[PDB]
Amino acid sequence: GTSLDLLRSLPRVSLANLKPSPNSRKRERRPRDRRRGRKCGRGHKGERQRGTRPRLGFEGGQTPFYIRIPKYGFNEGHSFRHQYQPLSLRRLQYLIDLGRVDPTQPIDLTQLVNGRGVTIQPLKRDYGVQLVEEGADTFQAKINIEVQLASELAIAAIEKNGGVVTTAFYDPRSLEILCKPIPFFLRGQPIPKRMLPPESLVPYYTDAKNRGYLADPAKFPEARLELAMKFGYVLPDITKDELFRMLSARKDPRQIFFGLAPGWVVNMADKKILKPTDENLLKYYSS
Amino acid sequence: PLHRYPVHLWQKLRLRQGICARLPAHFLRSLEEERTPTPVHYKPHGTKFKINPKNGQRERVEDVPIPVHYPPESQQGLWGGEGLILGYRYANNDKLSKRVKKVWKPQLFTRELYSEILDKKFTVTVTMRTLDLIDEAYGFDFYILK
Amino acid sequence: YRAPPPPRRRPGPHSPDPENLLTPRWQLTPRYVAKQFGRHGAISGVPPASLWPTPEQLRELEAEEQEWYPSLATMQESLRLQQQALE
Amino acid sequence: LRNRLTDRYWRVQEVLKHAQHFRGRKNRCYRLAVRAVTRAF
Amino acid sequence: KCELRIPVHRRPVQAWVESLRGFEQERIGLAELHPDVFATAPRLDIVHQVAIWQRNFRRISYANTKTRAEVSGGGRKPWQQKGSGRARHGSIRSPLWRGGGVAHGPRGPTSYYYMLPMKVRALGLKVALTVKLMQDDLHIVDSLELPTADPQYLTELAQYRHWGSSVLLVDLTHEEMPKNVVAATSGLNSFNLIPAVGLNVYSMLKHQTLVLTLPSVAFLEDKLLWQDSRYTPLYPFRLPYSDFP
Amino acid sequence: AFVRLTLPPPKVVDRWNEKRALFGVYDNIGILGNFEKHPKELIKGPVWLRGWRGNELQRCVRKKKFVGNRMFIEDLHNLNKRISYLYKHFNRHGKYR
Amino acid sequence: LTYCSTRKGKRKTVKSVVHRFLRLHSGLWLRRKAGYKKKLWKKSTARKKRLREFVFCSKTQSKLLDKMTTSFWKRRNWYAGDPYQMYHDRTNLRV
Amino acid sequence: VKKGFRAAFRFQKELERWRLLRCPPPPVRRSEKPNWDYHAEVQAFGSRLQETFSLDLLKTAFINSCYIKSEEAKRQSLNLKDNQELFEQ
Amino acid sequence: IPEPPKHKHYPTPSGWQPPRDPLPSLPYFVRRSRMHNIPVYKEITHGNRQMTLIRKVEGDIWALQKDVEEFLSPLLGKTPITQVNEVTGTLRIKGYFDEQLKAWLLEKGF
RNA sequence: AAGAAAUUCGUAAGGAGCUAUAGAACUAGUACCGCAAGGGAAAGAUGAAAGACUAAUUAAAAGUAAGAACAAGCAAAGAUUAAACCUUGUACCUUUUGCAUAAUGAACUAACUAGAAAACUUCUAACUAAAAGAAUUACAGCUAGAAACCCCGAAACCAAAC
RNA sequence: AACGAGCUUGGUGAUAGCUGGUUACCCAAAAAAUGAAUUUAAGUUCAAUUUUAAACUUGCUAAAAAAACAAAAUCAAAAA
RNA sequence: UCGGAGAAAAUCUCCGAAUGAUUAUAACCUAGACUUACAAGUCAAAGUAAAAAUAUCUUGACCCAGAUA
Ligand SMILES: [Mg+2]
Ligand SMILES: [Mg+2]
Ligand SMILES: [Mg+2]
Ligand SMILES: [Mg+2]
Ligand SMILES: [Mg+2]
Ligand SMILES: [Mg+2]
Ligand SMILES: [Mg+2]
Ligand SMILES: [Mg+2]
Ligand SMILES: [Mg+2]
Ligand SMILES: [Mg+2]
Ligand SMILES: [Mg+2]
Ligand SMILES: [Mg+2]
Ligand SMILES: [Mg+2]
Ligand SMILES: [Mg+2]
Ligand SMILES: [Mg+2]
Ligand SMILES: [Mg+2]
Ligand SMILES: [Mg+2]
Ligand SMILES: [Mg+2]
Ligand SMILES: [Mg+2]
Ligand SMILES: [Mg+2]
Repeated sequence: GTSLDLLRSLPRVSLANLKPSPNSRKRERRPRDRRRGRKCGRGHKGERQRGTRPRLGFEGGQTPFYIRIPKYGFNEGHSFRHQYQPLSLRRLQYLIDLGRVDPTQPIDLTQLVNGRGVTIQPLKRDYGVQLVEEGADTFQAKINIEVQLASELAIAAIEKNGGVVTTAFYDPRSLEILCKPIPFFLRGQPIPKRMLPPESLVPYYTDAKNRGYLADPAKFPEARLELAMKFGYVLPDITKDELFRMLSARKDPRQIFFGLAPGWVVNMADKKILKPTDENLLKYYSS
Repeated sequence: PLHRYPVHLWQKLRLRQGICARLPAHFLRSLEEERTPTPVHYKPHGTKFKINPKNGQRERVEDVPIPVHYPPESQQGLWGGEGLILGYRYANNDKLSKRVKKVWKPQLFTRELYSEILDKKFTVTVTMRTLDLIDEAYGFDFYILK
Repeated sequence: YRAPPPPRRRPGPHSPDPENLLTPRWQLTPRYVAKQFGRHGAISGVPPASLWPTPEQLRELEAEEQEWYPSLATMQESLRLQQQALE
Repeated sequence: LRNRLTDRYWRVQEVLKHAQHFRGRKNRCYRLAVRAVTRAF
Repeated sequence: KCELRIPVHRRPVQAWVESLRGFEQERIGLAELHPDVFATAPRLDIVHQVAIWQRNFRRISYANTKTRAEVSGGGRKPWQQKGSGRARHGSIRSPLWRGGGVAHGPRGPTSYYYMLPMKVRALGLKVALTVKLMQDDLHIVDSLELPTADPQYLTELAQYRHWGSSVLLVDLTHEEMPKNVVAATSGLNSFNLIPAVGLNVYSMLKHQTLVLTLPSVAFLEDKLLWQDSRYTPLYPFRLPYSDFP
Repeated sequence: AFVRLTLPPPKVVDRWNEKRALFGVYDNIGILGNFEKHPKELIKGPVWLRGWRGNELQRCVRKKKFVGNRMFIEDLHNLNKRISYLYKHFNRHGKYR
Repeated sequence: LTYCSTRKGKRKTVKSVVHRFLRLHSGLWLRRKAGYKKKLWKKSTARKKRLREFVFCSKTQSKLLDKMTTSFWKRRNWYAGDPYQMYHDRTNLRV
Repeated sequence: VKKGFRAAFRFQKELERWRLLRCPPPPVRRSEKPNWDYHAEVQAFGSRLQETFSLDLLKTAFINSCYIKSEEAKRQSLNLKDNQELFEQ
Repeated sequence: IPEPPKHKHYPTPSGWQPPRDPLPSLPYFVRRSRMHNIPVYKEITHGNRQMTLIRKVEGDIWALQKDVEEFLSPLLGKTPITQVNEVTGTLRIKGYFDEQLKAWLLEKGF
């Protein structure tokens, strides 16, 4: 460019020629000159001038504002409430379009996080992803996806195209392994089991209408049909579809990863998977 | 400057140099090991987990032993782990009342005890707890040995 | 001049000397030893079978599991009773 | 004493040269010379 | 040729390949350099930023002073407050007194540590490389092999070719650097030889002319370009990744 | 004021000694070395402030954490008193609330 | 307020704010009305209705509460079925 | 002893100023000072007065008889022409 | 970041479309971000100063301003206020015009 | 105001410090003060050689001397042929009140002697629906840089010695 | 050799809404002492004022008739 | 501390309230406003619901303890 041609003429760049970007630094003012010296910006003698004014929120001796308001449980149990990151079909379509979420294979929270499509924070009480209806009208992809929460309209968009959506619960410990699997294989521990939902969440994940992972499989076809009629689309028979096996693939309710059983150890250095043989240890994991 | 080793490691380093090193290996193990005495003046938590009533969630619990002062007079008798509790109380059992120094003292008795292995009778300063421990041990000799 | 060799990190399994009293305690736990197997695999020298719970350890896990994690059948049964009382 | 003012001599000379024609300690003593010079100015 | 794909809209930049085997072997090859490494926009504010960071994050100042609490003595009141005609004092070690504590002095060892964004520091290596090329101070060489180990040869070669008083030489890896080059440069203050992993903005501004072997050019282009089409780190880049060494 | 009557001895700085010549090398050890080492690992200094920065109150507390139990009796007394001085200033005294 | 803590060197939240006010991510704060549970027998029906409502805070009150709480209380929280899901953003606001 | 080299250098100038006042230097011929070219100075002299001179004659005018004696004395340890004839006219 | 997969029909259902080939012949070139989007960003300062920013501009940055002023003038009815930062290579416009300025660039093939 | 844990991570001789009122109190816990516990200083300066006779360098501080003064006045300014005469002019800092002929403090010289932090805002850049070299924030944001909040002074209170 | 309660060292750089002090230049703008709560009136917090930056459109004076009490404070179209 | 009357809004001149009895039992919800440092305090269309419209006349925060469901 023309800028580089200017460098050719100009003298060498060196440590003696450096300069910061203009206005990059403000100048700090010492209390030395008459303008900023003398009383030094503090005012005439007094409590605020000696530096001993009362604490923040003190109002000179009347009951402060933040003390005379009734105490109310807006934030009770905030640290215990569950948080589900929202994923919109617009974001899902956009990720697929640019190749960042491969639709050929099943989509699980690992793949979504692995494609920088969602950011999961188990420390801040993230327990998964909830599918968001936004973008349903323009959603034209056939995919198999597992999400901890889903909405009635969000499910309809996935299924109408012939995809599969199932809702699966991951416990706080399992989610952290799911989100960052490799920073776990490096520890050297065996893969833990996946714990069942708490009593409060059991109804949601055992219900077909929500596509629960613990729900009765025989009851799905009725649920799929009713949703199709309500939203005015024809339910597509996915058994005929060539990639039916991939669409129907589902991990065991006590399994975190698709091809890895609980209890195995992943020797990444040697590209091996140590597996136990003991009976009590195999009964513990297979339970 | 700084010391090479933390001050808490100094006693271990002392046992490991000089004539202390030449002491028997088995004897040093008794010196080295620290074991908490069986609880006497506090109720230990039965479990390692409890359900918090206020927020209704499970929270960890730990046992913190009370500091107990053992007067040198106790070393000439058989107190069953008891000692002096030097602490404070709240007057009227409300924390908005004054904090008052309080000392709880063991009830000490003089009793004569017979040892079969020694075939001698000793007169000892003892607490009711110590007598109970001997009864649970099925003999004065069993109490000392166990 | 010639610059010294570039800084490099230690390239293989590290097991600290237990006798030394300046070795930090965390490096001597049964959890730091596993970390050596996961990073370096077999060359660590950790006996594979030591990566799994020990008999006494296994019993603790199951007993704790029963106390705090009920089975699916019990959860549904407990839920049903609450609904009947509510009805 | 990481940083100490090293020009105090010339700062003093500036005020003094305007006072050398006064009479008394005003002509040689900075604390008194300084005030006398300003009144002249 | 550049191994990675150059943007379609940008044509490549070139340099003369050189040899140090002889004085007159100035042009032995023609080389192509990725325009986004050696032809980025000239940003001298960023070069200033990186040069500052390399000089300030290492700084630890060991200056210290004692406060009025840390000066020996000083506990007692010198005289009574009243009935003396003297100024009121509470200690002989206050800041006003000779031998007293320092009111606002340096306090202990202080660190100036901070980290610039990794993309910013990578950019400063790209900007610096353009500056040397566009200002005719960068000399691409095939290898650092030299006919003799006498330091006189290397200095004379620099004068014959109109190099600067100070030359920075880069080789791919420390282990394989030729013995002839080590011997000659070891005794030279102005000619410094570093491995390709030691190249930085501060040393490219201290040394007038930069000498890069061809393998180091490919080495540098790969690392710096990788920064432009990368995700944010899920976890530190020393942990296993799908496609990262 | 009073001034030197003779010029001080000339000060000579050799700019191409090994330390000055090779200053700044291995500062991109991370980006140019596959991130095996962070540059902050190349800092040499007090144990409690390698790759770290803080205000004086923060620096006092961190030194105590790292070497507090290996400090001399007189120094630990002074360090502890400095913490309490700085705590009361930063949390109770100043123009801004 | 604690500006620099002895252990962690950070600011500290004033837990009297956390137990009285709700902060919407946009920047607003909700509160109750003082006295809404007091002497209801002698209060008019219209007065009681005013008391039961959730009310907003002024600019200076919000500025104070922002000073008294840390950043963790200002993050965006994705609660399933949140009853304040729609009140965390402002719409049609030109000002 | 305060740090720095600059304050000492400034005061050296003051010491020079005082010495000249107390022991004033003997005046010296401007030629012996630097920044002097005789040929150029002569031409400037003529041009200063807005007059045209024959440089050879002007150079002779400045020459004095006493000067010649001194040069011969030093030479002893080109006769040239004195200003005499020009002086009389 | 993976290179976007080839699609049979453009625009893609999301709306994304790759830069056209052959390249535009204009004096200036606008590059795509690492996520393969047109680098137009809405920005706000002081809570009321709305701006739109075009980044990664190569070539004659001044030529791009002239085109933007002509493009946006009919909508506004007056010449738009802009700042050209030649060092960074970005053009800053007062007000929100990201949507119109993203479609505009797509047609030019940037 | 205080403040965890479960859990995860972790393999390493130097100085943009002081240079004799500074840096240790330190030439010394000495001299000296105190019955005792205890408190606690000040300072030195030749040269290669003193078996060369112990040097030099500097209108340079206040203070004096060389050289007392000469109607009239905040001591100067405008001037002037002329130092003074003539003309104009209610010392300074703080403080009262935004005024003093109030009132506080200042014998003079040299040295020393008092604004310090990043929650929000603003400015400069990197990348951008993502930013950050793990843990964080995000409905144009995120990261980094820059930008900030004094000194001296009681009567008291408590613990342990004497 | 200063006893309504000794002295010394430490806590301790005690605290002081009180007294004093708070070190170069230049350009610019600029209030108050109205109101309110306060063991609060030698202090502080809020309003109000002032100020800096930003966004975009009406502001100041004057203002008829006509109104609210009445022979100028509110209010106040067009104008200038 | 608050309310009523005069001076007439700065301090002065006077009376009362820390309720009282009557009762139709007087709901929920929601535009726009008054008043106001904050806090507290006023008025209210539309919609719905009860009934077959109406409440008439003249005051103390937070915390912390309770009571019943
Ligand atoms: Mg998040
Ligand atoms: Mg002390
Ligand atoms: Mg004392
Ligand atoms: Mg004191
Ligand atoms: Mg000192
Ligand atoms: Mg000293
Ligand atoms: Mg001393
Ligand atoms: Mg003199
Ligand atoms: Mg006179
Ligand atoms: Mg008086
Ligand atoms: Mg400052
Ligand atoms: Mg007191
Ligand atoms: Mg004080
Ligand atoms: Mg006061
Ligand atoms: Mg007024
Ligand atoms: Mg009131
Ligand atoms: Mg009160
Ligand atoms: Mg008008
Ligand atoms: Mg209000
Ligand atoms: Mg109505």
